[PDB]
Amino acid sequence: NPIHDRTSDYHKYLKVKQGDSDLFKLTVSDKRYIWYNPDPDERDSYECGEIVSETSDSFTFKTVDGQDRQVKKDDANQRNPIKFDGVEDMSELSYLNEPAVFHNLRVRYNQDLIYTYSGLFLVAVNPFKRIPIYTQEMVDIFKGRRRNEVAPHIFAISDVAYRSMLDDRQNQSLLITGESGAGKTENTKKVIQYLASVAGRNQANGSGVLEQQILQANPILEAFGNAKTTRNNNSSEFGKFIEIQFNNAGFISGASIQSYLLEKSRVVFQSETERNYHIFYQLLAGATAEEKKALHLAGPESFNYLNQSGCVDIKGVSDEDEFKITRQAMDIVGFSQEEQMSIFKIIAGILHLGNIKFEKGAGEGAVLKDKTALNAASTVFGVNPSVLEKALMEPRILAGRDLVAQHLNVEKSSSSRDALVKALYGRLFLWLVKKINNVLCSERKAYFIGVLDISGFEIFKVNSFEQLCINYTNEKLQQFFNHHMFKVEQEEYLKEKINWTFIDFGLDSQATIDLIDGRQPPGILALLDEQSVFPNATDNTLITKLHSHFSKKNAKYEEPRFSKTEFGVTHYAGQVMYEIQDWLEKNKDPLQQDLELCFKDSSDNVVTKLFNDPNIASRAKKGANFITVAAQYKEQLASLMATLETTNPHFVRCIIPNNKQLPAKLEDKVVLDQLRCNGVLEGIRITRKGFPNRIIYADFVKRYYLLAPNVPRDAEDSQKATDAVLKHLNIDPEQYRFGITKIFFRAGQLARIEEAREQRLGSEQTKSDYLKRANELVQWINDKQASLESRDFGDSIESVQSFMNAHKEYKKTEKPPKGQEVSELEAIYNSLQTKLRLIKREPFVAPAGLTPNEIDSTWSALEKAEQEHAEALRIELKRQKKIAVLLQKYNRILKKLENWATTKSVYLGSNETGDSITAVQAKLKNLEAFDGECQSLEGQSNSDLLSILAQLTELNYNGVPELTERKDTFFAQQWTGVKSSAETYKNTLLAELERLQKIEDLHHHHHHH
Amino acid sequence: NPIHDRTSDYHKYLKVKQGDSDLFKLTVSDKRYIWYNPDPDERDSYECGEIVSETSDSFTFKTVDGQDRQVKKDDANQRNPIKFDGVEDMSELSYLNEPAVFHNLRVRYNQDLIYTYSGLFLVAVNPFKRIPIYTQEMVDIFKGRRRNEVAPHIFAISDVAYRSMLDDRQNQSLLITGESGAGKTENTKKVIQYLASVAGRNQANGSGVLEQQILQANPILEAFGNAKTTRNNNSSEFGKFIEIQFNNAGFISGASIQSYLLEKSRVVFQSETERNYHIFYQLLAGATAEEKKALHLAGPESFNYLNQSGCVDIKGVSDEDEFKITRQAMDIVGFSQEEQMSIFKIIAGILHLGNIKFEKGAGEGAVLKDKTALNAASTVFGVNPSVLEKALMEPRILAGRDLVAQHLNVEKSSSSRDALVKALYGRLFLWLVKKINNVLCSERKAYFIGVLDISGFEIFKVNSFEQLCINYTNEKLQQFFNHHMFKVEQEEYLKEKINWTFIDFGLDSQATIDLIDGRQPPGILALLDEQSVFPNATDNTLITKLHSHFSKKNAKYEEPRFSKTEFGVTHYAGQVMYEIQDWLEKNKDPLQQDLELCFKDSSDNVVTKLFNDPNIASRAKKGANFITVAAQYKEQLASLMATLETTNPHFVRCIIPNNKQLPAKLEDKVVLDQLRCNGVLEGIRITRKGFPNRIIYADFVKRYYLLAPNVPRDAEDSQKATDAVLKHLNIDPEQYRFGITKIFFRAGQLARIEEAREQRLGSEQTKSDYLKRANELVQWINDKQASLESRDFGDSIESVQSFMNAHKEYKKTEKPPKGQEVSELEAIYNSLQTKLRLIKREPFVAPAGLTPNEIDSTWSALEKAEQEHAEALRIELKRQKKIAVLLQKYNRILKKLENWATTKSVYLGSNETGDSITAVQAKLKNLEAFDGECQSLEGQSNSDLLSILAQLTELNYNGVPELTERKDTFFAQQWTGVKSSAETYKNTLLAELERLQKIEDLHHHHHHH
Ligand SMILES: Nc1ncnc2c1ncn2[C@@H]1O[C@H](COP(=O)(O)OP(=O)(O)O)[C@@H](O)[C@H]1O
Ligand SMILES: [Mg+2]
Ligand SMILES: [Mg+2]
Repeated sequence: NPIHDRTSDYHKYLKVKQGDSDLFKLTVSDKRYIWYNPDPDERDSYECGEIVSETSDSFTFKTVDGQDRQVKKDDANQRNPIKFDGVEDMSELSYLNEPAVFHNLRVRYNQDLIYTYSGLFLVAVNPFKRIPIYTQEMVDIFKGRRRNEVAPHIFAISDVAYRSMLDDRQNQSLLITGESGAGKTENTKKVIQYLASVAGRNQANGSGVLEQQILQANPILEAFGNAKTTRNNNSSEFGKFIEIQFNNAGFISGASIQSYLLEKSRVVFQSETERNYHIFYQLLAGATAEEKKALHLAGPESFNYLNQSGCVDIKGVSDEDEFKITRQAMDIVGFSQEEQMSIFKIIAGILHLGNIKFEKGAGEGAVLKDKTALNAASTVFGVNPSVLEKALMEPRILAGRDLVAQHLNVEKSSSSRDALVKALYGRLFLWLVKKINNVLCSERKAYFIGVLDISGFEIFKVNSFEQLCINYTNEKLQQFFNHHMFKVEQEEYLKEKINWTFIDFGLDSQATIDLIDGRQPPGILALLDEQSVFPNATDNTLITKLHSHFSKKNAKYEEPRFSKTEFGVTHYAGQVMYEIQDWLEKNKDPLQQDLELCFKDSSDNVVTKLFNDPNIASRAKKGANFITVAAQYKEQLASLMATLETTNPHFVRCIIPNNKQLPAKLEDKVVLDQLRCNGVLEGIRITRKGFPNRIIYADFVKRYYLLAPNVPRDAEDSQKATDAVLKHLNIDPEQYRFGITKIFFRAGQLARIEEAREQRLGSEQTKSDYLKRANELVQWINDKQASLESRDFGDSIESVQSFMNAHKEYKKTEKPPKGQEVSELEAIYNSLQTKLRLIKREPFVAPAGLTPNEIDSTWSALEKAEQEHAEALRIELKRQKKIAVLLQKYNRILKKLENWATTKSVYLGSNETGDSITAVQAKLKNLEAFDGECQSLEGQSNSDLLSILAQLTELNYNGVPELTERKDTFFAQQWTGVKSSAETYKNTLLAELERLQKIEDLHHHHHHH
Repeated sequence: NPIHDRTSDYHKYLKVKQGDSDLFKLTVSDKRYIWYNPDPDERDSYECGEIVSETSDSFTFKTVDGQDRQVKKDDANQRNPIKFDGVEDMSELSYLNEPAVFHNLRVRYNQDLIYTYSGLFLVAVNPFKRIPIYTQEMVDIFKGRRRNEVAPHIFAISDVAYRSMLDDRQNQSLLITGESGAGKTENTKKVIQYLASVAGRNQANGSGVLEQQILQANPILEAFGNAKTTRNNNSSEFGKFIEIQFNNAGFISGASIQSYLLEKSRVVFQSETERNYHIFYQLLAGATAEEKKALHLAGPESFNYLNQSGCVDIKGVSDEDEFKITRQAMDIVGFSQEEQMSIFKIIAGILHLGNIKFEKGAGEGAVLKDKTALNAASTVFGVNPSVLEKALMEPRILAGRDLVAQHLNVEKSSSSRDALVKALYGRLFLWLVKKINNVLCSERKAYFIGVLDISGFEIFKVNSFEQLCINYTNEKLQQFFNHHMFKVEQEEYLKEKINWTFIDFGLDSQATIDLIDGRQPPGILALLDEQSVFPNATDNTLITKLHSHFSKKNAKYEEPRFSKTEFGVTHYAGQVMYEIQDWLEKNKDPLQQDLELCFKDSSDNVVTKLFNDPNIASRAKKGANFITVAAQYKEQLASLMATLETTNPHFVRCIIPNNKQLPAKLEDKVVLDQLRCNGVLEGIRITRKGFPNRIIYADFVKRYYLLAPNVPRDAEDSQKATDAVLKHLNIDPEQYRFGITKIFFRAGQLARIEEAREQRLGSEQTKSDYLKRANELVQWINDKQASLESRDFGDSIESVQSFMNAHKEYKKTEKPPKGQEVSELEAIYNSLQTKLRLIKREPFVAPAGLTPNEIDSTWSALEKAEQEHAEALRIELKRQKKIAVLLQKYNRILKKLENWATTKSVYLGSNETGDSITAVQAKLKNLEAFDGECQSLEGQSNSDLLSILAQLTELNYNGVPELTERKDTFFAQQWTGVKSSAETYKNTLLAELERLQKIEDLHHHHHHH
């Protein structure tokens, strides 16, 4: 059950990658967008702009670029809310418009999700690269699962088809259409792969080989009906309706194949760059030396029918390999070696017949001055070259009741040949289908599931008769789908008992169908049949009859105002201009009776059977002039339609992402056009009209319960819980209906409800972010103010200035950003308060100080603290400076006395030279001039030192102590040391005067002696 | 014998479309053309023109309009004469020009002849289409044949080399070089195909196993070493040297292989349009569903290494078919099933590593959010995703002396991963190779022929290190060639005994070689090895070092003025600018050691060998250091040149016809360039120096005998005959040299001679056209004259007048033409004489009658007959109308008479009022007045007419008798009528009177009564 496991490959390749979260907080954006085209030029180009504002009935938006535009709500293409991105079914989109539909497709495509539903439709966009979603594991995941129980997938459509066959005992059909290269044939194989798998009986020697034969039939038909073209390297050049037959118990019992419009013209002509049918290249490449010589085979390089396109290989294909694969298929299906060799002989013959050169000769008739080709053809075909040569250039025409030989010229003889080839090829292809059916088809069958694999409407620059046939066929399928849609859609409205009925519908295709295949009056196909049987008549006598029958007489017809070879009918997908050129002959598909007679006698089993069995060599039977081509097709389609009408249909629409076969390249012009012609968009325009969104009450409540007062997500009465929400959101009661199991919504209503939920959660996310930002801001202010209220500033002149320098910094750098925030939060606050006003919710009541008013006051306070901090600094610089002048003075005074305490230390400590009372004592008159100055130099200095100290003290200068000490230490030291020194100078210089008074009088005692 | 049978395949596919008459019938034109540049713009584009008239200094030629340009005879490029077109060997051309060499190559390529010789070279142009020349029948044609015995072919070179081996007991080598997609690999396959046919042990017990393997090794290497590029869908991204080993007897006994410069960068990156190596695509496409969910495989575009170019497929190739072929081939060679899954797991891992997405981490380093890839990679590789995650993002460096892990920024995280991938790829390839060599190689080999499949000189927009390795290699090889060419050239002159000395021309091949691999002084590689091991050395540091070592010094080196990151070296093929970016990293080729450890401990058998076996994981350790990539290469090239110099070599040059991989489009610009670089044009420049053209004597005479008087096609003495032709044509004996077996000529000489053969044949033809036109002319002139001289111009005016108008027409229609012819045959005769003088032979002398001078006279005579003719006509019309007037006069006369007689015949037939003798005899007088005039008319008239008859007889009017009779009748018819008739009237009047006067007489008797 990998269905439930985000890691399984089923989730990896078939489910939209989610962020694995169910709760909330997943939506961080809730804006409303609108899809618009910048330049009204490119209608398919789209941009989405944010809805700026809206009026009573008209939005106004901001183009992704700049300028604003306005549109009336009526034409507005609103973008669906993000939850709708990637929905598995377009029907789940609330806003149902073209760019919306395309957007969802893009979203899924960029994730490699290629299958998506759209109502009854399974849309499948070609990925142009292999994606691993077709493994056996994937197959097993889809068994018995229901359409809405698993992701979109070709396998899901197949299983539902199968279960319905069983559970309803009714036939089913898978109608797969779309452009060339869109992926029809690949999905068609997948459908059959799935069926062979879940309903094929195992072994038992012969019961399980059947499943092998069915699957192997396609390889065969593909080789002969497929070719490389500018649009597809493996283009299908024929319609195909496979029918898988089942028995009562539900097991595969057989299958039959139906072929349509095989483009035979490709066998003789290829547009540059294309290739002929695959077998041609497969044979010339895979053949063996014997086979090559026996068939006179050469190389592509040497065959007209194979060497005019300048292309003989295909990207990634080995024609050698293919041949073997094709041979193997024929083996399993039961083709005998005889038959195969006969088949490859015809392919060989056709090649040679194209190498027959018809030159002009004497008589301006037609000659064949060479036989190589002719002989080679004849040899493999099994017919004498003489008759063939005759039947080619001189066919025997019947003039009355007697036949006489004619002589075609060159170009008329060439065509005759071209027609034998086209005839030979068409009949061989039919033989194969017939042969295959003989082995696989069971005459009696309980039920069957058919798969129609054919192109949708074709509209080239030149549309011929082949084009009218296919567009006619799609007119019928489209009508068949319109009838089924309105059927299945009405049964939905009854099941749920919703009283609603359509009144629009989409103008039927009946009128156009008739303009083409009408009886009375005669349609385009009737006339062409009439105009192609009346003797002398050409293309120009045909269109003329058409103009006169329809121009200005039928609304679906048109006679071009600038051409007389074309005419146009208005099909579902738009008007197509058909070129009348060659229609008469195309509807006649002519082959010389002589050529039939010739090959009618071929010695080959298969060849002779191609010209003898009327069920293959001729059309129906009128009783004179066999049914025409157009008449034959009309009959086949009539048959196909009658079969489909006895089945329960399933529609798969294939889309090509671009015209360059590129992966990862979804182009809007290309996609949108396809969606405007395949019915997908017409389908949405129709259902959009009623109640397109249907949700099962419980699922509704599980998601929107929180929009109503007290309902639980798992409310026990879902229907009543749903009414609660609808009422509370005051939704317009006309916008919905209470179905039996689901709640119905008109277009846009669901989106509006989903927007409400986004607005809600957005409302709370904003509320949340604001609180976080409001706090982070208040906090920042509280912290800065704290810092600014401090008064440290430290203590020097450079210290305070570094703080003044910081404050200038925080005002230029930090303040501004914090200021923006204040006014930005106020903006947010008011927006939220207003948003909450609508949204029908309680007003916002913020915490203590997170109101825009309180944040304003809180900010005014920080501004007031910023100033007081500023004033505090200037005043502290004043002080700090004063302190520096007083400190300088102090230091100076001491640096003074200190120096004097050394200068005068050289005075006291420095004596004289000479003993007596002249050079000794008669000098100490200076000492009295000394201690007279060093008694004032103290009384004046210490007086200043103190006066300075008191001041510093008055400036609460915490540094006074160490000052007063350095001072006190000085005086009680250096100063006294030298102050006392003056003793050993006044006492020692009066002591040596003892020996100048005592030893002085020994020479004074001579005046007595 | 296919060789001599103008209807066999050999002659249809390998021989120019010849003829069967060596006699005289193939050279109708004798005009000498020249090769010029229509627009001086393109140097390699040419146009041929006619030679006006040379001078004893230069030429003069007419373009393809009337732009007669003149060119220095010593500069001109003459076009060889038709006989040289298609020669199997370029050296047989006389005029050796570039446009001349190209023309020959083109004449042959246009007939699908892709092989041509040029000296020792075998030139092979890619045909881009299949040509039936490689079948076993073709193979058989070459056994024991000499290069000159059969047509040019890759098979001839192969056999010659194989004979030389067995004959000389000497090893051989075939060197195949050329641009990408030139066809090097295809021809290498042929050489081997062929060697297996002539030397493979037929097919004994298990003998036909070795060769079965030697062949199977290719699919293997090509699967891992080839890829689709803009130039080749199967480009070999590596060079190789195959060695086919044979025993004593010539039996193949083994094979060895060697790879060179495998471009590892491709595994992680590819340009728009290109693909990664083939296996990546083969695996994803050919893996069985189990293998797919064992290696975690997915589609091509799901892998980064595979979805960056936009291309995932190849024309005509099926990656699943190829994968099967690769596996199948691996079995034949020996890879056990185990090994094979090991190889695919590594290929798978590399792919997975590519998806590991690194992204900006929580900080600045890198982190890995999604672990899917990483885990997948680890799973197949067999390693702990735990350590793998660390080794990639947090590698342990050895900073200091410890192991301090790191954290690389997202950018450097991816590089390391890109480094691991490349290391992983290079080692696997190198491993596959050794494994193949284990099975095929044998140390006991009697001899060997080695085939070198490698690219030629590369010169791209941006050239890097790899380009240098390749251009250096081609420097050696081109020097190896020149040594072998000099050696062989003197051999031809010595034998044959011609005294001639050539130069050695190799004086700068060493100059370029040394500038690159030089040691002292150090060459670019020496400075890169050094710089590569200098701390902090950067790319811009190496470019600067390179500049101060060679810029403005070594004449082969060059410093661009604009680019700072580029530098240029002059190679053999031209200046090559090399970008320095990344060289230091390339030469070092690092790989985080932690990433070595993580894998060293791999659980996988193969992975282990790749990281543990030093023979694979390492370049080679000198112990003290490792060998740089440059050194490693240097030694491998050395080993190769070593082997190649122990062999007799054969050189093949592949050329690509254009840059669009299309057939039938040989383009001058493209081809010439290659011829100019691969050494072919050079060789021709040198070969042009001595004596290029050398013809066998008897062969020369057999063709140019007619040039020398009386020399027979045969001659017992071919030399004397040759001389008699050279002397007679007067030729400078410095322009040739008598060899012993053949005669040698200098460039341009054999052509001049052939131009003389042309001119004689032309003369002879002119001389024939002349007579055919002269004889016809005179025979015509002669007849008009005999015509004009006739004088029978009929009889009335009309007759003569018609001849006058006929003479008028003649002079305006039939004459002018014959006039020019007269004067044009003169010019032809004059010119013819001038020419006959230069060819050196007898002057022309026309038969009696024919010749300008005699023709003039014959025409003068006609011019006279014309004038005498007109005069005769003039004088005859005079006589004719002169006769007309007389004829009129004559008739008028007879008319009067007739109409008169008729009137006087009525009168003579009635007598109604003659009743009176008076009225009657009076009426008889009127009858006498009648006989009066009737007489004077019968006389005058007959006299007039008679005078007219005499006048006519003077004009020789032969119609006289016829006129007379007419006359003599009247006067015996009508005239004698009236005359007699007159009497009837008279004989009645006479009577009615006579028989009345009788009454009147007897009645007159009334006189009495
Ligand atoms: N589902 C797919 N997965 C991979 N390739 C696809 C798928 N569908 C289509 N393609 C590609 O488109 C090509 C055309 O598809 P096809 O079915 O042939 O187109 P149609 O049938 O409409 O003409 C394929 O052959 C293939 O290359
Ligand atoms: Mg199809
Ligand atoms: Mg190659």
